[PDB]
Amino acid sequence: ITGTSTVGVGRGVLGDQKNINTTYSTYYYLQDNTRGNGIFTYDAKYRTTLPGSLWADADNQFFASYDAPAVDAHYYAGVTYDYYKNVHNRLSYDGNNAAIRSSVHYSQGYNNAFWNGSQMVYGDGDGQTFIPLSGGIDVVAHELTHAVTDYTAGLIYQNESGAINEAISDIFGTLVEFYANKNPDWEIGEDVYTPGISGDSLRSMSDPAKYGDPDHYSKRYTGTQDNGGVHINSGIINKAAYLISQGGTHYGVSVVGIGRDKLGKIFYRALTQYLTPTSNFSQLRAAAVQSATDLYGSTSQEVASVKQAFDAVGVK
Ligand SMILES: N[C@@H](CCCC[NH3+])C(=O)O
Ligand SMILES: [Ca+2]
Ligand SMILES: [Ca+2]
Ligand SMILES: [Ca+2]
Ligand SMILES: [Ca+2]
Ligand SMILES: [Kr]
Ligand SMILES: [Kr]
Ligand SMILES: [Kr]
Ligand SMILES: [Kr]
Ligand SMILES: [Kr]
Ligand SMILES: [Kr]
Ligand SMILES: [Kr]
Ligand SMILES: [Kr]
Ligand SMILES: [Zn+2]
Repeated sequence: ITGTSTVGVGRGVLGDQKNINTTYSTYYYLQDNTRGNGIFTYDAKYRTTLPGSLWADADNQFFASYDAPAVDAHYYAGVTYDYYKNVHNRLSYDGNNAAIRSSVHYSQGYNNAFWNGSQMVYGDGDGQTFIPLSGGIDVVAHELTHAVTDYTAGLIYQNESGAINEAISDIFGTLVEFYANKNPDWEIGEDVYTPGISGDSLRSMSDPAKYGDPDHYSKRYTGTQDNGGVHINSGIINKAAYLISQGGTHYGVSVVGIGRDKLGKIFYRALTQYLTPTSNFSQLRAAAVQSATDLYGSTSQEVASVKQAFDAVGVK
């Protein structure tokens, strides 16, 4: 909508207060004009017609419980935009500041979130498996990273290329969580998953096996459910990325950690310059090795650690 840029205030899903960029024209809208072509947040009103209505509020205060998922979808899309711009010189998901659109209150008791090819969509959860999923910054950034992948490598969402697609979203979802630096970790979705259970998450990058996901190529799922295991076999790549950053010894193979920033640079370069729609795990290893070589040199510690990490998870 055409209007003047304003700053509202509200509370997110977890009860934290934050300021949000809004737009005023009779109503205050969740329309952030400060980032690219805009960040826009919509109300799906418990239905599945998308995007729904651009979020309108009478007084620029967003403290109602119904407001909370919108506040966080809006705010964390902003954080994610800032991450890609400041850390990777990427302007929104298409690199040309495409508008970022999100819808909240999708369906009823919907225990998921997704990128639908055009926008982000967040369920409210059923209150037992999930609370509203935009409450997790790693979730928001995971979903927006699917948009980045779709505009860059274009990894096909099945089998090994799909597992890489998923892992890329977990990796950068996690790196955005560290960037915002509010109790960050190497777990996925812990802030919105099972409110009645402390200390768990949907997936773990540090130990995928904790939730039954493979941490080695020899343990890969080869069946047909979950598009050939895209959320399952992602654990193999998530573990490799974790090892590259943090180091460790895994099935007897020791990896020297090189830290999160370099992990991010190596994988962002692989994603945008080397991976293709059909890339498999072996081809990811090659892309990561060549990316690290480009950035740090063929005899660098960084290249050695990438190789160690993929060795550790049995890839090549
Ligand atoms: N996002 C993952 C986990 C969601 C679990 C929903 N109960 C998937 O779609 O497989
Ligand atoms: Ca209000
Ligand atoms: Ca956290
Ligand atoms: Ca996390
Ligand atoms: Ca929990
Ligand atoms: Kr703001
Ligand atoms: Kr944007
Ligand atoms: Kr949209
Ligand atoms: Kr982005
Ligand atoms: Kr996620
Ligand atoms: Kr939760
Ligand atoms: Kr497994
Ligand atoms: Kr795999
Ligand atoms: Zn995903």
